[PDB]
Amino acid sequence: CTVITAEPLDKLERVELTKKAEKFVDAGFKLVMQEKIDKKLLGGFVIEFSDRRVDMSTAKKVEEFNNFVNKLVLSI
Amino acid sequence: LTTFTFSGLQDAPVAALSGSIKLNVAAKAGKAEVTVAAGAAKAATQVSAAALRKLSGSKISLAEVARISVLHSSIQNYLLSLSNERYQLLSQWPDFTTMYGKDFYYRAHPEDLKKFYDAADEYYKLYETVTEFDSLSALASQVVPNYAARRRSTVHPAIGSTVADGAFTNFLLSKQ
Amino acid sequence: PIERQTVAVYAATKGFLDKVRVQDIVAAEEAVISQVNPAVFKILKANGKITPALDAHLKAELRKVKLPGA
Amino acid sequence: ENDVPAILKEIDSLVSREAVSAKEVSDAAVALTYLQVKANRRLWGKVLEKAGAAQDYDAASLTNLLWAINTGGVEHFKTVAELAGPAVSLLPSLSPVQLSIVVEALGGAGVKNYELYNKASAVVVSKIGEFKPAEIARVLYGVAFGGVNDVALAKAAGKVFASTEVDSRTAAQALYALAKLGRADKATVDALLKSFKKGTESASDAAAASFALGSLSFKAEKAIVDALKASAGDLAPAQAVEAAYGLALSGATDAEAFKALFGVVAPAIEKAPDALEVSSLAQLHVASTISGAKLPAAVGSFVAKAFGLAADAARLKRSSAESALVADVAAATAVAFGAQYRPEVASAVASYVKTAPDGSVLDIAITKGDAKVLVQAVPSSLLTSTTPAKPLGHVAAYSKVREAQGYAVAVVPANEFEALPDQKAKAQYVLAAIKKVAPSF
Amino acid sequence: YLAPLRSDFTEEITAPKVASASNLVNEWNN
Amino acid sequence: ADAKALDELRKPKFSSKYLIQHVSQKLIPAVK
Amino acid sequence: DLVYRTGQIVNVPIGPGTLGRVTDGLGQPIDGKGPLTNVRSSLVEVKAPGIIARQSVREPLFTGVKAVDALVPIGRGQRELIIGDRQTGKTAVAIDAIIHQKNCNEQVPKAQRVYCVYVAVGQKRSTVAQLVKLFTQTGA
Amino acid sequence: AVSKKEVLYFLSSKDAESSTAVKSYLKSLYAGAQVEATETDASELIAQLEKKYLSAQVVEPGVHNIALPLGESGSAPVKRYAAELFNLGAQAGFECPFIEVSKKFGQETATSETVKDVLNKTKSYVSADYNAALNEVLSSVEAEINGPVLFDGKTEGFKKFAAKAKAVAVSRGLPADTILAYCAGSANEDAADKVSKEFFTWFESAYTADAAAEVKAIEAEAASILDRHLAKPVAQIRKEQASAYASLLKRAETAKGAKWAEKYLEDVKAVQWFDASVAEAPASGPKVAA
Ligand SMILES: Nc1ncnc2c1ncn2[C@@H]1O[C@H](COP(=O)(O)OP(=O)(O)OP(=O)(O)O)[C@@H](O)[C@H]1O
Ligand SMILES: [Mg+2]
Repeated sequence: CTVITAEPLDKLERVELTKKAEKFVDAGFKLVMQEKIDKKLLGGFVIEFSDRRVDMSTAKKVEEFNNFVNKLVLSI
Repeated sequence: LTTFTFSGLQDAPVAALSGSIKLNVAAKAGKAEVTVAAGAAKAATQVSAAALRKLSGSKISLAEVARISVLHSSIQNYLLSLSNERYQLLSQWPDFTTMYGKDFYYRAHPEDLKKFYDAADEYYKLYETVTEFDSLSALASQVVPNYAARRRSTVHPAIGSTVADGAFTNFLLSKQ
Repeated sequence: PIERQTVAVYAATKGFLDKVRVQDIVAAEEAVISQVNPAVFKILKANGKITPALDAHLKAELRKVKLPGA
Repeated sequence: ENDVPAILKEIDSLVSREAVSAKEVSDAAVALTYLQVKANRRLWGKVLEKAGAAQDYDAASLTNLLWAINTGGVEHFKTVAELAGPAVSLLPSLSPVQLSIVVEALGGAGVKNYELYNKASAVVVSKIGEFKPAEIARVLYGVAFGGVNDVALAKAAGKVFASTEVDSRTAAQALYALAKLGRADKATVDALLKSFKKGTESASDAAAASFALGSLSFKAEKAIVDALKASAGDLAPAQAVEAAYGLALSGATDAEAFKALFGVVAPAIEKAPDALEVSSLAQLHVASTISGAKLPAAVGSFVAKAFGLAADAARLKRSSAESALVADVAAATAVAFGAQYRPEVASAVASYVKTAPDGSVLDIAITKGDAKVLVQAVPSSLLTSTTPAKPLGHVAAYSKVREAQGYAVAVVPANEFEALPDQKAKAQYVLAAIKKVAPSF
Repeated sequence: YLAPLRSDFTEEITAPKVASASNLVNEWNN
Repeated sequence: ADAKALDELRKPKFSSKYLIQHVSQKLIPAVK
Repeated sequence: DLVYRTGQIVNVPIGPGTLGRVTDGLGQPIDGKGPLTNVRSSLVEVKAPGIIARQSVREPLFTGVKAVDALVPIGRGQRELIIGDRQTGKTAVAIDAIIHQKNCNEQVPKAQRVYCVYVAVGQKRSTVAQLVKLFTQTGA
Repeated sequence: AVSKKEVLYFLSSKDAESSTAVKSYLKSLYAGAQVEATETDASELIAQLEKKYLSAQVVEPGVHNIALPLGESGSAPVKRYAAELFNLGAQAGFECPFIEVSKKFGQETATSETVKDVLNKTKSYVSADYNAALNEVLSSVEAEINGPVLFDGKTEGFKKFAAKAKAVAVSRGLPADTILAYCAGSANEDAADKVSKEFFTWFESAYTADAAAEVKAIEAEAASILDRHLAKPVAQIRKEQASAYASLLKRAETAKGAKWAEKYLEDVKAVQWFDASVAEAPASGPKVAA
């Protein structure tokens, strides 16, 4: 695995996003999370499985928020 | 205005400045003897020093009563004051109906006479269209939406390039 | 449109454009559309068909046209 | 021989003609002021139209017009704010008293003209002994209410107010101006409170000193309080509510003063419940809560609703560095009650935002059973502008109204909070401020 | 006299694009 | 009909204010 | 390089907001008039309507070309091949069928109006700029 | 009806239709009605979207209520116009323009490592005549260092840029040092007051110049529209304006059930009332029940 977040993790965030990330392995697989730092993310995490990527970051949440808002106000 | 005003009967006007309305007051120790007249009328009332302090208790709070908007009436007023500057140079047009007689018809070249009659027709077109003043109120509605969308800004209604530039120096030349 | 097309092929197949020279049949048929009455095009647009009360009126109107060459 | 609507129609026809100069406008406005014409607004509107239209201006016509605009209580921001052209073009040509009336009128309306207040402050500090102290209070009122935080004019005024004996109305104006600036310099305020020894001739001025000493949170002076209880028919309801508010904030408990003040403002609300601003109804709830004087049945619940309305509206229009400060102080309450991780402090500050009883929203509301400790952040907008930098009177106002609903408000100001090193110091500071008001937590 | 209603926001902070002075005074003088 | 008000006549007329309100009324329950 | 799958089969914006506009091979407008307002995405590879989804071609499609409208007439729902050699009048037959629908749309009721789509594949970009100029100054 | 986020933004509003809705809500509250709860919900993106679409409903009747100072003499009507826009922004929930656009800069550049992405991501809020002049100076110091100029402040690879960017800022026409000294502050109030009184002269120069540029562009647009309009004959003018008015009426009459459509046709009827009321007494104006 590769979990790359904004700031370095403390103990409860690790146990939380490990429980969040084990809902993405398609068995009883034993995730071997790697930790990296990227402050271009503003919180959240992005998981790099080298086969798939689930981007739970808040920078992408802001980007999809703004894309949905600019999508919806032009239909109204 | 504020809720508390501190003006009245202390360094007030003791005389009027025009010729059209006559004011004289006798500021005594407590009160004032105000007696005013404007042409055909007389008015002599009594105010105290605490009678003008009660005057600013409820505010008048004037407001424009506009046909469409105060903004739209300002744009229409500018269009009217521009139509005035075009109409002033249609007021300086030389009188061509002094040359409508048959003395000037038959001395003149036929093409120059047809040009002179076209010039008179053109002045009538320009003068019929500069005095269509019912069209200015719909001309002002084409300046209104683009201006109102420029004021409907995500930053501030009153933002411009110079304030944003000064804030960019303050944001940039301070640390990070 | 469709009605000025079918009046022109009418005037070409009902013999009205015989003895007109071949060089200005392309030039005669503007007269066959302009000089023929503009309200006979409305009936053939509204009916969609040459009625018996219209061929006898249209071929009366294809005779009051001034064709070139002739 | 004495027909005042006849002279009203003749000055209506004076300002309805097409080439009226500024002097006829000035004299018509002055005649409308001296005649107390508040029922007819259209005539005042004609005078203001011709005041904005007129172009030539000398000193005396401009100052008579501006004096009439103040004293009549008429407001039209476009006309008054466009009179800053004749003001700033004639500023050396104005007399000391004329400059005082000009800057007082252009400040009291709210004209944002920094050239005018800078070129007026330079005149007041250039010729300071040349000015009567009432003119000093007038320019202080103008530069304070014009949005200029002028320290130089305030100190040069305070030296004069220490040097010269001033009038009661002059003192009330300087108190109102210093409270709008938010100064609370004691060496000026106690020098200005020796001028309320004659009695106050206008209860507008005693009400304004009441409000200024309440917002600066100084004292209940008893030469102002009995003057307010003796002349509480002199005041409009919006003036009397600021009187009662500034009496409650400054530590007065005179129940008959608040009774005579609420006798002004209650039949206005039964006369029209929309007649006052929601700011003034919140100030009425503050004054009815701190001094504890009673309101009628339909009025007390009404101002109880409107206090929550005004405080919640000030929460929605938060200064966005007060939002950052409330976020930092709420994280300090999270670390203070024990949370060493980021999801812990996140779910704590998501939990401290319980609602108020009146419909409002409290940002940091901590509940342990029945005892409730609220934390209140005070950024800089509610801080005093001076070096001691204590919170203003509205801080203790909101604290005392929240304390009458079951809270123990722990005021955490930002002049001390953002001086602190890091989150451990901030957490123990907030816990100290919580234990100082209720050690149960 | 009336205008179409618009609901959009100006995201930029730009120069207000001063338009070109038309030739009508010089053309009418001609 | 005649002599409406002052507070009814102070309204600017063809401002948006309700197309903005229509967008914010159709938008916020859709984006929550 | 990294390739991400979008999850979606190839689709284009359809609707009445495409009327008037010049798009590229997938939807995106190339005329410089901003985004396509009032439009909706749908797949480009749709199964054609089967037997029960049709009816017989009976309404006429007028091209305005009398060599076509007399001798080889065209109904609505009919596909007609314009085949020819290099510079014959192939586009000119098809441009005349589009311009003629503008002349008929002003005269028919709103239900029987024909909305035209010209797909320009492999042409010059200035060849299709000459057609947008022709469809503008005719009004088609 | 208002939704209580509607009415908290309209308490400090002073336009007409906001104030009558506030007064009707308070007269509902006085007659035995409770306030509803305030939503302590709608996390930060929805809260920002709501305050964005609620500031516009305070700004939009306020922009239409501000008379433009078109064709005026002196800078005092321009200062009236700019102070009215300032007051409208303060009533709608904005801060000072300086604070607000600085907040926009700091919001758009929380991810910024280099000065290149600073000068490329705040391009929509800085003028092109200043962004290009800072881009060429960033390139001039980048040619010196041959390493990317980073957004650090303490790194003097940034400071070699910033000492020339201050020269660009003073060559634009704006005093950068009094701005930096204002937003840096001081300890003693007497020495920070003398630099706040210089910052406010710059600030008044800047917002008066921005309002004056907007007013001159509106004057140029009005004069261009008029000179294009005075070239037509009158029947063309009448049929163009009547056709546009008829289309804009039918676009609001095909809207049935929308609130803006009923408000549109009610304002059309109020304009027709204004015309009838000045036709009844043209020397007195419209009839105002005072
Ligand atoms: N009906 C017509 N009458 C006169 N000239 C025509 C007619 N149709 C086409 N032309 C001329 O023939 C030339 C070729 O027409 P067109 O562009 O349709 O060719 P094409 O068959 O589309 O070939 P290509 O696709 O290679 O351009 C055009 O320049 C046009 O001027
Ligand atoms: Mg071709």
